Amino acid sequence: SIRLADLAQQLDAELHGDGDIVITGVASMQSAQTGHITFMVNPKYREHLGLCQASAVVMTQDDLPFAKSAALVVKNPYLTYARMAQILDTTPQPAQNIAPSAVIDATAKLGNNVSIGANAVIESGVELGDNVIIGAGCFVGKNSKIGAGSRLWANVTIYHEIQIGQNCLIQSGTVVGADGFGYANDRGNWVKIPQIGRVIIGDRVEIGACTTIDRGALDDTIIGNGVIIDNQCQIAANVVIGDNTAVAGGVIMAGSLKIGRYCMIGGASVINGHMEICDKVTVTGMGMVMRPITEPGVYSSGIPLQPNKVWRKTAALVMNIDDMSKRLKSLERKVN
Amino acid sequence: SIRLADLAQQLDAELHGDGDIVITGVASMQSAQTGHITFMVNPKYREHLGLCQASAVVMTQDDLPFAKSAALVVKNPYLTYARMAQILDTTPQPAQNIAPSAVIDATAKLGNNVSIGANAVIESGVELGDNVIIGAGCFVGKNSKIGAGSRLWANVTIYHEIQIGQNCLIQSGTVVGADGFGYANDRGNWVKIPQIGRVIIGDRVEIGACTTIDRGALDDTIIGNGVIIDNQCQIAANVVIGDNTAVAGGVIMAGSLKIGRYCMIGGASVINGHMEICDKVTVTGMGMVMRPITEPGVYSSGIPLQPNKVWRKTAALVMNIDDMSKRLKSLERKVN
Amino acid sequence: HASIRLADLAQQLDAELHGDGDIVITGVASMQSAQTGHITFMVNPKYREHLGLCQASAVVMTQDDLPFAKSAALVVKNPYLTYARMAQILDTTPQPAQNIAPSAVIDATAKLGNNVSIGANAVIESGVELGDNVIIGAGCFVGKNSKIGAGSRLWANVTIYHEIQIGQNCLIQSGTVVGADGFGYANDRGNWVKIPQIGRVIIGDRVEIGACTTIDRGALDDTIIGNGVIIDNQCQIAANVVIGDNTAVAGGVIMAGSLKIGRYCMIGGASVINGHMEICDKVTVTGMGMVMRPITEPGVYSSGIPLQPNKVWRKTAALVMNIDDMSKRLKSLERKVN
Amino acid sequence: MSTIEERVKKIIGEQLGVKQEEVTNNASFVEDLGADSLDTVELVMALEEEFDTEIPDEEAEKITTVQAAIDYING
Amino acid sequence: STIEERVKKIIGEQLGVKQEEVTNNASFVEDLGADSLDTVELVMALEEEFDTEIPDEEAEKITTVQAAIDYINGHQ
Amino acid sequence: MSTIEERVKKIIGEQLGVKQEEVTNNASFVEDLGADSLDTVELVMALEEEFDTEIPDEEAEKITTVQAAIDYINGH
Ligand SMILES: *P(=O)(O)OCC(C)(C)[C@H](O)C(=O)NCCC(=O)NCCSC(=O)C[C@H](O)CCCCCCCCCCC
Ligand SMILES: *P(=O)(O)OCC(C)(C)[C@H](O)C(=O)NCCC(=O)NCCSC(=O)C[C@H](O)CCCCCCCCCCC
Ligand SMILES: *P(=O)(O)OCC(C)(C)[C@H](O)C(=O)NCCC(=O)NCCSC(=O)C[C@H](O)CCCCCCCCCCC
Ligand SMILES: [Cl-]
Repeated sequence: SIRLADLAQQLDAELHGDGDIVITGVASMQSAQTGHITFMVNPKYREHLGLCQASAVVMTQDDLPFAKSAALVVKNPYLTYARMAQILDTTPQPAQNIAPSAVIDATAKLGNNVSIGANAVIESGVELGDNVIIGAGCFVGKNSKIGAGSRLWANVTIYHEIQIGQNCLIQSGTVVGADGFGYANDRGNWVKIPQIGRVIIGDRVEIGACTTIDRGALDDTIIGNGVIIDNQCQIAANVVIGDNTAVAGGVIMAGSLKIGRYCMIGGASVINGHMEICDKVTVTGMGMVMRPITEPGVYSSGIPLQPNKVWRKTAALVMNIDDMSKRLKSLERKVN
Repeated sequence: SIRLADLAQQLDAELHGDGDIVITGVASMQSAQTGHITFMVNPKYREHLGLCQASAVVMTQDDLPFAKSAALVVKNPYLTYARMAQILDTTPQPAQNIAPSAVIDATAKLGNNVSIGANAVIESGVELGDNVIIGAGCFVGKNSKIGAGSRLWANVTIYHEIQIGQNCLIQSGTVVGADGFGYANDRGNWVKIPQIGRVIIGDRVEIGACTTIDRGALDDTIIGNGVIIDNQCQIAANVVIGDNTAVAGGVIMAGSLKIGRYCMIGGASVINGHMEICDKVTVTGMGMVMRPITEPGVYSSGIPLQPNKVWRKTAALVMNIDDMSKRLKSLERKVN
Repeated sequence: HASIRLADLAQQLDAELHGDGDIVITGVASMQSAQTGHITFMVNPKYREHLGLCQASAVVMTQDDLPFAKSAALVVKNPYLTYARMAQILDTTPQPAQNIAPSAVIDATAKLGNNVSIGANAVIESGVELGDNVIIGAGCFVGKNSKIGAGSRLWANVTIYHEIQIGQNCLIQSGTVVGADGFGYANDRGNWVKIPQIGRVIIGDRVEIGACTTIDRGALDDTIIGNGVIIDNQCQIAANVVIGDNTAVAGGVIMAGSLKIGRYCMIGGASVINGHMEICDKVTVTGMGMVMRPITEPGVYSSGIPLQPNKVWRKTAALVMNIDDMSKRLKSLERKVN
Repeated sequence: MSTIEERVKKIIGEQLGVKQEEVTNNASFVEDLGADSLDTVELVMALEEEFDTEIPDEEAEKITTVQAAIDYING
Repeated sequence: STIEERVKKIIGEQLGVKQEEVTNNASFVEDLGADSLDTVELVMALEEEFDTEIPDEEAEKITTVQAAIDYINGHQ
Repeated sequence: MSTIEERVKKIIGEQLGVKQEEVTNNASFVEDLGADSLDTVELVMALEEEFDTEIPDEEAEKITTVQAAIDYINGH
């Protein structure tokens, strides 16, 4: 709960309306009621302000003539939404101080104000920085290090010799530092290659749920500062991801891929290994990334849905495209 | 075990043969022996029935003439198979009793006949309805509510403020309620958007293993009654799934997708967000769902496997289809 | 901290040592990171000119590489396989657990063989049998009557359901679930009705499974994983899949139910495989394969159209979707010309 | 050298990976011969090349059985 | 019946909008909800109806209704 | 105006995206010029277009170097 005026100043936003309005939380435009602040990003919805029951709306200067309530004026409403949602966040912490059911090795080294949830297991040689929070049921493996302010939700698995930077956040079911898929073939038999590299995660990295990040074979898997990784992703051994890159859900990356800075990898993409993708590349969803990308820009693949009856003929024709090609050449020749 | 006549009654099946036969379990038509009941749905296996060693076979009225054992005659053998396997289910429960090693907050509310497995962690304000069963190692977050008869297998993670209906079932490794993938871009830096919406799961919902269903940003992610979801699915923030829809394994959905009732989404499909799929739509496997679907029916995408050497030529010709298109136009001219 | 004389290591690797046998090797490292005391290896001849840069105490290589060597060299026929062996000899990986944790919950009916270790807060159900030298990591769950053979190991937070069988010397990474219900449901006028999955999962010997993989139990008969199979992360192996010996499945593969895969296959990552059908021995499917149909002959098979610049792709997509029209105009022109 | 029945049945057998006992005249491709979603379409293409003809989509959708295939080819 | 009207019809049919939304100043993307394949498809539609071939460099400059009309007019 | 050798090397260069100074007669498409399995197929197709020829695959699998590409066209 906060007064609109205080909220505006903390948001460094221009107050337009009764500053004594009490804001109790954030809500969507369609759901907002009195006590709620909301925001508008698209000018398509200016009419909808006339139907919105929020006590306040975050908008731009050109939106203000359309306002029907108190307003906060800023250059970037969506970034302002992010900040005010942080101010008014209702999300609890994964844990509150140290649980008596936690199993913590005597050689673990804890900073100040560390929290550790029920039944979490902390191995030997582990170091947890100040204000670190380990959720219920986690495992943190031998000699791993977790930087100050970092937090793990319930049931996250961290293997041994892993390094996590400051202020990171990892959601449940995620596994960091499992063995890379490393095997040599001996006349058809697979022979295991121990993966003795690590994973190094920078500062302010956020990783979603049920994502797996493998440790490197010899050198390390590396996740740069400010990277965001969604759910269900596979980041294979020795992948390197540049600062501030975003990876949407269900992405599968092959080993030894290097991705540059400020990339956006669309969900469900599949990325070949032992190759590089430069800075400022966007791959749209379900992208089949077979080759390196040397120039920034947007790249795509995939043939989208069709009615089943249509698709059947489409697929059959594509599979015989070489015969179409020949019939074409044979026809060009006949004409000329 | 059960007398065949007593089973036939419970299955509302018309019995042909000895009702005093003792049935001990269900088995496949090729594995069945004395004391087992099996079923036939494909009429091709009619002349095979002499080979089957089951004590009884569920089949249709049209199949009856080929019967070579006691026969249960019904309209829908497969549905009848489901019911009789339920009657003869050998599957144990995730837990019985409340485990001494479970950690249960003092403010949690438990109904009658609740079971909670070893080392499960139940947060403050949690409500568990009658006959709820929580598997070993589960986490159920603050203020979440699980309706009567619902069951969680081991190592399921439920976040805070989650609501689950009655008679639901969730397999191991599934994470319900993690933060949706919400970030605002600040000049290339990502700024976290707290996800303060929830997940609302209806009655009779079944969810597979290692599936992730994210909580909404402001409004809720909603799973309708009678929905079934397979393993490894990603259900993004603010997805709404209509009643009785089925989602096969490995499906990836973007945020704010609305899916109607009675849909079937084939495994490994990828579905774009901020759009709607109407009722009664089927998407076949590996579907690339880029656009809204406004009419019921079956929809498909994808070009299937070919021998690698054939595939190389196919891919090269497709990637250069524009040139092929142009060569076609010019040739259409040269004979006009 | 391993410490081994290079001559003793060469002997164990059946390598021909060119250089000082008294050199003390303490571990394996990459060419770029190796220090004094490290051994490394080289497979690509492109790295021959790089050898001078390398600080390793020894390099595993072939006879043809030898004239380029600038350090003690171990000559073998297969440097990559030799790397695997020497990595194992000098492995630093810890164990998932040692001894039996007091916080573990172990049913009194569970049978434990010799030298079994069980991590903190792991849960072992009734009737479970764990063979000699089995290691169960922290926070695992092992379900009723399940059997895990000698030398097998689970990392932390693995889930094994009831009636599961796992052979000897297997390894399963964290977050993997073995034996969940297959996706089995009968439709009754639009309502799904659950079909209990009372088959099992039978895993052979020397099987390695990655993290967050799910292997469902069979509906009636069993899901079966052959000996020596390797499975990577985030795979879905559906009910009643059968995978033949020594097959490899890379990351994120989705397999439909009742699929049968033969021996010595290589299934590329992110492939999707239809069910109730069969893939024969010695088939390779490249990455992102859309495996719709049975494969009856050994060889390599592929699908997919790779990335293009977005502007280009838009035109490619539109043209492919309109390919029937193209086919008709082509036929139209053929009959006109003739 | 083969009669039309023998030719048509041979094409179907090759496409559906079935034997010549299976290939009765009453046989439906999907029900009896286990064809998939692309097989019928591709089978229709197999006929257009073997017979050096051109089957209109209008006509093509009625070929679902062995006898219907043979019947079109006799024309 | 005119070029302006035939163009405006195809656009609406293509983008699923009413003939009154198709203002001359309307942007396909910003006003008419066109997606990544919509404009390519629209261009293909116009090429067929008006019997012309539009080069890729002009096509990427046809982002509005009037620009489309202007192009067809100038090309027969 | 351009020799056969020049035309072949120009296409190898544009297809593999390498500097003409790297297109050495001894260079292997894969090991030296970094061609993937699709690249070599696209390379052959481009050669067929430039010289208006057809390459039977049994010959095409023999085209793995700069010299081999020239030799096929050459009859050398
Ligand atoms: P046009 O813009 O040039 O091309 C149209 C396409 C390619 C369909 C489109 O632009 C696109 O790629 N859209 C979405 C890409 C993406 O990753 N969207 C998700 C944003 S984040 C969010 O939704 C959170 C959620 O958890 C994400 C999980 C994975 C989302 C799956 C991606 C779906 C891609 C659609 C393929 C047709
Ligand atoms: P035709 O019918 O018009 O089209 C042919 C195709 C598209 C191949 C076919 O109809 C199809 O879509 N088959 C299966 C789709 C599906 O989701 N099947 C799963 C049933 S449930 C099951 O097997 C349990 C398992 O847990 C599911 C895991 C996901 C597997 C998805 C495989 C998709 C195969 C498509 C082509 C490679
Ligand atoms: P050409 O050789 O005939 O065809 C070109 C292709 C098909 C691209 C090529 O030959 C190929 O398949 N190379 C192998 C790619 C591969 O599978 N790399 C991964 C090997 S093991 C690995 O890194 C372990 C990791 O943990 C999981 C792997 C993830 C899946 C890899 C995706 C495949 C990329 C295909 C095109 C986008
Ligand atoms: Cl996937």
